[PDB]
Amino acid sequence: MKRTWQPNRRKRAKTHGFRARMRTPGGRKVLKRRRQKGRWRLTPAVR
Amino acid sequence: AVKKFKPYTPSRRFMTVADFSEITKTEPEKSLVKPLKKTGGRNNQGRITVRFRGGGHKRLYRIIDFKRWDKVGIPAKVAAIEYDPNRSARIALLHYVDGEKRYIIAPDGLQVGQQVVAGPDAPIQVGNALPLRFIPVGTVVHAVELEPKKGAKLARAAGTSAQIQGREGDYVILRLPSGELRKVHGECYATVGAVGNADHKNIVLGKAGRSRWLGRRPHVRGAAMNPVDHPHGGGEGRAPRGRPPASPWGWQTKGLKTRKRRKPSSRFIIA
RNA sequence: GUGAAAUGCGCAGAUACCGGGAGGAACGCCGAUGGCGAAGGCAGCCACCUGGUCCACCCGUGACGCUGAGGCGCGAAAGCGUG
RNA sequence: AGCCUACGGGCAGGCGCCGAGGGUAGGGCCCGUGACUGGGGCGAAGUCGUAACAAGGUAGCUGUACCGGAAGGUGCGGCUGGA
RNA sequence: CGCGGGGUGGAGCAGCCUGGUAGCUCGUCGGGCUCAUAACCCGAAGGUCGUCGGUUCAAAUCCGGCCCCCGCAACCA
RNA sequence: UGGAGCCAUGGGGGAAUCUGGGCGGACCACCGCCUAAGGCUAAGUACUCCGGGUGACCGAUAGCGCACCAGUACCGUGAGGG
RNA sequence: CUGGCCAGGGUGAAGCUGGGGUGAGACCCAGUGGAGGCCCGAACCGGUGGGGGAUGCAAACCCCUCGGAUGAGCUGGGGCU
RNA sequence: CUACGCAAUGGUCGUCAGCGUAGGGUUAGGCGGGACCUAAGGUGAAGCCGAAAGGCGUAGCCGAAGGGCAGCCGGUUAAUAUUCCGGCCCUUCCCGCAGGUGCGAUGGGGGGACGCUCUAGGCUAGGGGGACCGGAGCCAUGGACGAGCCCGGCCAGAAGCGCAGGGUGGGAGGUAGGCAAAUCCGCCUCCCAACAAGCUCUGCGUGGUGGGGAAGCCCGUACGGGUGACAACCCCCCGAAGCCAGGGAGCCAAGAAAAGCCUCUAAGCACAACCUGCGGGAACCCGUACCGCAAACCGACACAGGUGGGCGGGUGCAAGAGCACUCAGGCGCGCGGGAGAACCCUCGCCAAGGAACUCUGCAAGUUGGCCCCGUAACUUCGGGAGAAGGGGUGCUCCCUGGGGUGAUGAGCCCCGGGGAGCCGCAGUGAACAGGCUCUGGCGACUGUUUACCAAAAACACAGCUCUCUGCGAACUCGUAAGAGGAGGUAUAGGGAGCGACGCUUGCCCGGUGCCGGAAGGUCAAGGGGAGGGGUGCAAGCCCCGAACCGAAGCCCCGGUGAACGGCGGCCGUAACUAUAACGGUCCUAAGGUAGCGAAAUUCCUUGUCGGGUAAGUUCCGACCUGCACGAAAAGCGUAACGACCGGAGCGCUGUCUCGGCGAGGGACCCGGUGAAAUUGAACUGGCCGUGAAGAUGCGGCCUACCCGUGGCAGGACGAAAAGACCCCGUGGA
RNA sequence: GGUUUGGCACCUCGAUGUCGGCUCGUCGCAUCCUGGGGCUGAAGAAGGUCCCAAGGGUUGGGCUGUUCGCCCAUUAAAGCG
Ligand SMILES: [Mg+2]
Ligand SMILES: [Mg+2]
Ligand SMILES: [Mg+2]
Ligand SMILES: [Mg+2]
Ligand SMILES: [Mg+2]
Ligand SMILES: [Mg+2]
Ligand SMILES: [Mg+2]
Ligand SMILES: [Mg+2]
Ligand SMILES: [Mg+2]
Ligand SMILES: [Mg+2]
Ligand SMILES: [Mg+2]
Ligand SMILES: [Mg+2]
Ligand SMILES: [Mg+2]
Ligand SMILES: [Mg+2]
Ligand SMILES: [Mg+2]
Ligand SMILES: [Mg+2]
Ligand SMILES: [Mg+2]
Ligand SMILES: [Mg+2]
Ligand SMILES: [Mg+2]
Ligand SMILES: [Mg+2]
Ligand SMILES: [Mg+2]
Ligand SMILES: [Mg+2]
Ligand SMILES: [Mg+2]
Ligand SMILES: [Mg+2]
Ligand SMILES: [Mg+2]
Ligand SMILES: [Mg+2]
Ligand SMILES: [Mg+2]
Ligand SMILES: [Mg+2]
Ligand SMILES: [Mg+2]
Ligand SMILES: [Mg+2]
Ligand SMILES: [Mg+2]
Ligand SMILES: [Mg+2]
Ligand SMILES: [Mg+2]
Ligand SMILES: [Mg+2]
Ligand SMILES: [Mg+2]
Ligand SMILES: [Mg+2]
Ligand SMILES: [Mg+2]
Ligand SMILES: [Mg+2]
Ligand SMILES: [Mg+2]
Ligand SMILES: [Mg+2]
Ligand SMILES: [Mg+2]
Ligand SMILES: [Mg+2]
Ligand SMILES: [Mg+2]
Ligand SMILES: [Mg+2]
Ligand SMILES: [Mg+2]
Ligand SMILES: [Mg+2]
Ligand SMILES: [Mg+2]
Ligand SMILES: [Mg+2]
Ligand SMILES: [Mg+2]
Ligand SMILES: [Mg+2]
Ligand SMILES: [Mg+2]
Ligand SMILES: [Mg+2]
Ligand SMILES: [Mg+2]
Ligand SMILES: [Mg+2]
Ligand SMILES: [Mg+2]
Ligand SMILES: [Mg+2]
Ligand SMILES: [Mg+2]
Ligand SMILES: [Mg+2]
Ligand SMILES: [Mg+2]
Ligand SMILES: [Mg+2]
Ligand SMILES: [Mg+2]
Ligand SMILES: [Mg+2]
Ligand SMILES: [Mg+2]
Ligand SMILES: [Mg+2]
Ligand SMILES: [Mg+2]
Ligand SMILES: [Mg+2]
Ligand SMILES: [Mg+2]
Ligand SMILES: [Mg+2]
Ligand SMILES: [Mg+2]
Ligand SMILES: [Mg+2]
Ligand SMILES: [Mg+2]
Ligand SMILES: [Mg+2]
Ligand SMILES: [Mg+2]
Ligand SMILES: [Mg+2]
Ligand SMILES: [Mg+2]
Ligand SMILES: [Mg+2]
Ligand SMILES: [Mg+2]
Ligand SMILES: [Mg+2]
Ligand SMILES: [Mg+2]
Ligand SMILES: [Mg+2]
Ligand SMILES: [Mg+2]
Ligand SMILES: [Mg+2]
Ligand SMILES: [Mg+2]
Ligand SMILES: [Mg+2]
Ligand SMILES: [Mg+2]
Ligand SMILES: [Mg+2]
Ligand SMILES: [Mg+2]
Ligand SMILES: [Mg+2]
Ligand SMILES: [Mg+2]
Ligand SMILES: [Mg+2]
Ligand SMILES: [Mg+2]
Ligand SMILES: [Mg+2]
Ligand SMILES: [Mg+2]
Ligand SMILES: [Mg+2]
Ligand SMILES: [Mg+2]
Ligand SMILES: [Mg+2]
Ligand SMILES: [Mg+2]
Ligand SMILES: [Mg+2]
Ligand SMILES: [Mg+2]
Ligand SMILES: [Mg+2]
Ligand SMILES: [Mg+2]
Ligand SMILES: [Mg+2]
Ligand SMILES: [Mg+2]
Ligand SMILES: [Mg+2]
Ligand SMILES: [Mg+2]
Ligand SMILES: [Mg+2]
Ligand SMILES: [Mg+2]
Ligand SMILES: [Mg+2]
Ligand SMILES: [Mg+2]
Ligand SMILES: [Mg+2]
Ligand SMILES: [Mg+2]
Ligand SMILES: [Mg+2]
Ligand SMILES: [Mg+2]
Ligand SMILES: [Mg+2]
Ligand SMILES: [Mg+2]
Ligand SMILES: [Mg+2]
Ligand SMILES: [Mg+2]
Ligand SMILES: [Mg+2]
Ligand SMILES: [Mg+2]
Ligand SMILES: [Mg+2]
Ligand SMILES: [Mg+2]
Ligand SMILES: [Mg+2]
Ligand SMILES: [Mg+2]
Ligand SMILES: [Mg+2]
Ligand SMILES: [Mg+2]
Ligand SMILES: [Mg+2]
Ligand SMILES: [Mg+2]
Ligand SMILES: [Mg+2]
Ligand SMILES: [Mg+2]
Ligand SMILES: [Mg+2]
Ligand SMILES: [Mg+2]
Ligand SMILES: [Mg+2]
Ligand SMILES: [Mg+2]
Ligand SMILES: [Mg+2]
Ligand SMILES: [Mg+2]
Ligand SMILES: [Mg+2]
Ligand SMILES: [Mg+2]
Ligand SMILES: [Mg+2]
Ligand SMILES: [Mg+2]
Ligand SMILES: [Mg+2]
Ligand SMILES: [Mg+2]
Ligand SMILES: [Mg+2]
Ligand SMILES: [Mg+2]
Ligand SMILES: [Mg+2]
Ligand SMILES: [Mg+2]
Ligand SMILES: [Mg+2]
Ligand SMILES: [Mg+2]
Ligand SMILES: [Mg+2]
Ligand SMILES: [Mg+2]
Ligand SMILES: [Mg+2]
Ligand SMILES: [Mg+2]
Ligand SMILES: [Mg+2]
Ligand SMILES: [Mg+2]
Ligand SMILES: [Mg+2]
Ligand SMILES: [Mg+2]
Ligand SMILES: [Mg+2]
Ligand SMILES: [Mg+2]
Ligand SMILES: [Mg+2]
Ligand SMILES: [Mg+2]
Ligand SMILES: [Mg+2]
Ligand SMILES: [Mg+2]
Repeated sequence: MKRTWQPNRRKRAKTHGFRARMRTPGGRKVLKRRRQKGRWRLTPAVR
Repeated sequence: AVKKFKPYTPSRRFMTVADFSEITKTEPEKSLVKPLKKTGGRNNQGRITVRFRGGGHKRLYRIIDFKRWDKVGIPAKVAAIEYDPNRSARIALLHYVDGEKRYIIAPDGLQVGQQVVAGPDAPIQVGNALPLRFIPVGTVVHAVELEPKKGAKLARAAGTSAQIQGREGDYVILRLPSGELRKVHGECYATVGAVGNADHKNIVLGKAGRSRWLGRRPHVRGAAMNPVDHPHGGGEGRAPRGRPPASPWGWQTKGLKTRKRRKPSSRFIIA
């Protein structure tokens, strides 16, 4: 039956995207954690 | 009159509709004034703040003139009476000689071709508007203002109307639709006559939808919910409140008066 | 308030009196063994729409009349439905 | 395919329509009977009150309406077959 | 059977806790009023206080034992 | 909350300029301390991404999660896990 | 907020039109018409009963059967809590 | 896509591949996005709010499967094509020339611009015929040289033409309005014109002309290449849900915005400028492979699941996107080969019986389409109705009535009516395809729900009542600003209960709640200070502190039931007996009315009678000592409706007496690949008995050669899950 | 005796599935039939009661989830554990 994951590029960018992370102070901190941790992607990879 | 239906289907055995002869000559609104994109949505910034709203036929908003002192002395011919999805009452589209057109909440009796105007001078005949003070005590009027120059706010629902009881200073005494006796400023405008389409109270929606077409979602009873949801909720197998009728929010709902006690707005009421 | 009482109302200021206001129903005297209507029934005053009926003149039609199963309408009060 | 023929034809025979009646199904009218139940009639003994007839001790009566152990009471209008 | 209320003239209730006093309405008996019965009026009689014991100077009354009456509760498998 | 002063102050009231005014644990009186409602000021102190030096520190299931192309593979929508 | 979708049948409301009827009416006939959380039934939505499956094809599935199917209908995309 | 490959990936194999290595491959002014518009919403100048972070928010800006905008038919590649090429046809910008005109906005107006259902007239897409046109060929196996059989008879196309439609009155005056600036809109007044014409804008046909063009045969790995003919390219018929489109009619629930685009004028500028022509130039950025109901997407997998839009041919069947077969096209599901056990699944048939099965006809059967007769109680007159129950149904020939298109006549399609007759067991001959009835309970009804054990009598529902709310409404969200309510205004909005409709909905304001009461009682801070204290030589500075004045709340007084709620006990009494209309007494705030009643409620209980059965703890009808109905947590009914729960019949059955046979997929044998939970170790028998009281493992006795394979499930207190019950914990929620 | 209702709380709560039916049984005898037998208030036929003896038998339905009962129709009997 219909599962949870229903891929949608626009949806993903708008939601977890870098620009989005940057607006909210919470999102900013995400980036801060990820960078400080040394992640190779601060944001979900999408094209 | 209210149209009735032979029961060729249940729900349509009780369903009754309005008598649309009144409106006639004009179905499509005035692309001029009227045309105003109306916003739907049953709630504010996020959360819903009025339960059970939503759905219901698309709806365009007719922009009516609730303050007639705009064009004092300038008369207008009642061009037509048309349907309006945003209110119980019907509306009358009128062309002023001025050339300008507006929408007035169509009073009972008013007819096409008939002429109307608003001002102190104005003749006391159904359709004209004048500051209450210049209106014969006793006559019935609708679309009344509460405070001068603030717009009509009283008696506008289909078939409603207020009556002038008497004067007393710069104030005139009105008996509002609810039966309340309130002192209203003499300068407040009011248009002579009663609202109209008074058969409105006589329509029987008929089915469960219809109620839906009017954008009214189903209303679920308290006792039917669970303790978390409502004070009446809970209890094994059907039950009686548990004392004393309350709302989902905790306040009593059978009798408890609610208007602000110390509101200055009193000292002007008596009913 | 009654036969007499009590219930009840009233010192939170009633009853009794004056002034103002709201509202609903009914129309005192005239008024009668009176009038009108087919019956039920109809009473302040004003206007509008309207039925019946009586008198006078012998003008006109020329038996065109009477009753009336059924049908149709009206029909006190109480009662019923929507407001 | 039979039998007779005066070789046209007739007869037996075969097929079909109709058909007494039998069958299935669903209706109409009438009769009988049924746990229990409604009201009725008559009662030489019971229980309860007293509604009505004399202002019958609240004039009676009446259509209707609500109520009451019961008769009945009360409201609305009506009658006189009461004053 | 486990908690608790209850048996008082013929009927129905007081009196018991704050032990020495049996009260109330009805009924029953006597007498009036009426022609007579009710109704009304006047006057009386009637109670082992369920039962056997216990405390006390004295027990309907306070304490226990069964005898009956009424009301709760008899849950989770 | 105590006998509750001292320091700060949201509300109300509301002075004085050295005969001024605060404090010395309620409050008075003595005796004494100090000058509120403007501001700045090294050093001694803290920490360790980074560089170096040591180690009765580990020695590839230990030591950092990672000695190795590891915050990777992979998992999760995601934060995150790893 | 903005788009899309719903085979084919069936029943035959109101209105009209004509006739009848009456003082006028109400009303009554046909014909026309094509209403409805109407009927049967695909797509589409659903999940009634039974069987199967139970280290499954499947962390809810398959077959048969069944409900809705112009509506309080189903559905894509864009949003909000 | 291609060339090399096969370790691994592929549930087997593998030379193959969606796999490995490598090289190619995606071409646009017109297709889709962006150098256009606005929707919800987001963001956000001003502005408001907030301890910080941050929350609001007019304009503006962003934001699209919506609006707007110029490409059709063919040809080529191993792999792209409305993109390259060919033919035909367009769009913007810039410049120049000519001819026109008050040109000119971010502003004004118009327009864009709109629902649902049903629909007219024309077309087109698409499809079926043809004696006609063009074709290679073919007469087999008894017959046919035949109007034979077989294959194909189109596409695109500017101007101009026609055929259908769509939009729209033309004038001249005034003018308080369009936040007047207007020659434009808008209103008035009056010559003209009118179920039009004219002017425009679409669609369709035609059009110079340009493409395409089979079956079969020959070559051929692949993919296709000549063939093919100078191919023909015509006539009828059916015909859209698509086009003309902004068409028409009806209806109530009353159906986006903005730009492009017309037009009006403002500043400005008129040697500007726009407008129409005609030339010559200029025209960017991103996407374009391939998969795309699936082995390439979401499901850990090449997973029987899930995934939006369009096309989706033919014959037949009443119709159809249904069903059966079938084109084009695509597939045979990435383990096979044998056997012919039990048993399992899915499937077919069955003597006699026909529910006896069983909790239950669960399951399966029966019935099934269409046409025609013909249909009951009851009813809210719609319905119940497909009630029931019957008959017809194929093929052949004769006769005959209407329609559409043609032309009134011919073929071609579309509905019919009447006669004769033929063959089978059977004519909706296969596939799709209701079993029916009677009678109860609940709920009025369509609808909604526990995604994944409940679809219901639960929720919702129209409708009824109560109650709050006079508008900066009440109420909800928020610290606030603000927002919803509502651009609504008591015929409205919130809250509550009941739950279509019919007939109704009694009595009790003692207690609780809410409503009303300018008096009293009590009552905090604060006001007030009689009077008292600590200190000082003191003036003083400090403390406590009674009277009395002091809100709401509570007390108190009164109301209120579709407010929370409640609605009696014991004795006696009437011709046999029963029973008690009546009476007595205690108590209460008042003692349950109508109507129902062993009920979705009745313990005793399978109550007692009736009914239905041969037999009936259920069911239906009654009675009423209702453990423990009862009026809006409604009461009693009710046509219709229901995959709801009960009881009966008829029909028919493998449910059953009672089982038998047959089929296919497994099971079994061979070849290939090859798991799992579980597992103290094992050399793991029966009976009595013993033992922590249920022993393969102790005792005694008995039985027993070693090892497997197909089967069955009594035991290993078999597996699984640190029992969901129970108690415990001074555990949790 | 160990089939009822219990009492006790000994193994089992890191699980010993708890009524009824169906299927398949097997055993006990305190025997329901059938076979032997003694008394009898046993004339006969039919019974009563006790003794021996399970070898084999020990029906089909209505009702209820029922076990059990009651009932219909039979039977040699419609046994209890
Ligand atoms: Mg996943
Ligand atoms: Mg997207
Ligand atoms: Mg890197
Ligand atoms: Mg917002
Ligand atoms: Mg509700
Ligand atoms: Mg619930
Ligand atoms: Mg509450
Ligand atoms: Mg609560
Ligand atoms: Mg209950
Ligand atoms: Mg409750
Ligand atoms: Mg007169
Ligand atoms: Mg004459
Ligand atoms: Mg009358
Ligand atoms: Mg009356
Ligand atoms: Mg009444
Ligand atoms: Mg009335
Ligand atoms: Mg016959
Ligand atoms: Mg009878
Ligand atoms: Mg009798
Ligand atoms: Mg009397
Ligand atoms: Mg009398
Ligand atoms: Mg009397
Ligand atoms: Mg009367
Ligand atoms: Mg009375
Ligand atoms: Mg009277
Ligand atoms: Mg006594
Ligand atoms: Mg006496
Ligand atoms: Mg006497
Ligand atoms: Mg419990
Ligand atoms: Mg301060
Ligand atoms: Mg201060
Ligand atoms: Mg100085
Ligand atoms: Mg200080
Ligand atoms: Mg100080
Ligand atoms: Mg000090
Ligand atoms: Mg100090
Ligand atoms: Mg100091
Ligand atoms: Mg300083
Ligand atoms: Mg300083
Ligand atoms: Mg500093
Ligand atoms: Mg510093
Ligand atoms: Mg350091
Ligand atoms: Mg390590
Ligand atoms: Mg090592
Ligand atoms: Mg993942
Ligand atoms: Mg990932
Ligand atoms: Mg009609
Ligand atoms: Mg329907
Ligand atoms: Mg259907
Ligand atoms: Mg489709
Ligand atoms: Mg779906
Ligand atoms: Mg669902
Ligand atoms: Mg499905
Ligand atoms: Mg299912
Ligand atoms: Mg289910
Ligand atoms: Mg299943
Ligand atoms: Mg199953
Ligand atoms: Mg199984
Ligand atoms: Mg079906
Ligand atoms: Mg279906
Ligand atoms: Mg959607
Ligand atoms: Mg989305
Ligand atoms: Mg190769
Ligand atoms: Mg392999
Ligand atoms: Mg490759
Ligand atoms: Mg650029
Ligand atoms: Mg843009
Ligand atoms: Mg924009
Ligand atoms: Mg916006
Ligand atoms: Mg914001
Ligand atoms: Mg904005
Ligand atoms: Mg777009
Ligand atoms: Mg577009
Ligand atoms: Mg390709
Ligand atoms: Mg080209
Ligand atoms: Mg111009
Ligand atoms: Mg506009
Ligand atoms: Mg031959
Ligand atoms: Mg053809
Ligand atoms: Mg052409
Ligand atoms: Mg059409
Ligand atoms: Mg714009
Ligand atoms: Mg492609
Ligand atoms: Mg699929
Ligand atoms: Mg598809
Ligand atoms: Mg596969
Ligand atoms: Mg798949
Ligand atoms: Mg789909
Ligand atoms: Mg067809
Ligand atoms: Mg068909
Ligand atoms: Mg099919
Ligand atoms: Mg093929
Ligand atoms: Mg058989
Ligand atoms: Mg047979
Ligand atoms: Mg049979
Ligand atoms: Mg049976
Ligand atoms: Mg049985
Ligand atoms: Mg079945
Ligand atoms: Mg039915
Ligand atoms: Mg044939
Ligand atoms: Mg045609
Ligand atoms: Mg069929
Ligand atoms: Mg059918
Ligand atoms: Mg029942
Ligand atoms: Mg329902
Ligand atoms: Mg579920
Ligand atoms: Mg259902
Ligand atoms: Mg109702
Ligand atoms: Mg606040
Ligand atoms: Mg609004
Ligand atoms: Mg409401
Ligand atoms: Mg309301
Ligand atoms: Mg309810
Ligand atoms: Mg009563
Ligand atoms: Mg009260
Ligand atoms: Mg009360
Ligand atoms: Mg009271
Ligand atoms: Mg109060
Ligand atoms: Mg004080
Ligand atoms: Mg002193
Ligand atoms: Mg007070
Ligand atoms: Mg006696
Ligand atoms: Mg006697
Ligand atoms: Mg007697
Ligand atoms: Mg009761
Ligand atoms: Mg009763
Ligand atoms: Mg019974
Ligand atoms: Mg009960
Ligand atoms: Mg019972
Ligand atoms: Mg029972
Ligand atoms: Mg019987
Ligand atoms: Mg039976
Ligand atoms: Mg019986
Ligand atoms: Mg049965
Ligand atoms: Mg019954
Ligand atoms: Mg109840
Ligand atoms: Mg009540
Ligand atoms: Mg109630
Ligand atoms: Mg109900
Ligand atoms: Mg009922
Ligand atoms: Mg349903
Ligand atoms: Mg159902
Ligand atoms: Mg049934
Ligand atoms: Mg087989
Ligand atoms: Mg093998
Ligand atoms: Mg043992
Ligand atoms: Mg050993
Ligand atoms: Mg042993
Ligand atoms: Mg074995
Ligand atoms: Mg097995
Ligand atoms: Mg086992
Ligand atoms: Mg186990
Ligand atoms: Mg445990
Ligand atoms: Mg919690
Ligand atoms: Mg035992
Ligand atoms: Mg035991
Ligand atoms: Mg012990
Ligand atoms: Mg256990
Ligand atoms: Mg274990
Ligand atoms: Mg023996
Ligand atoms: Mg013998």
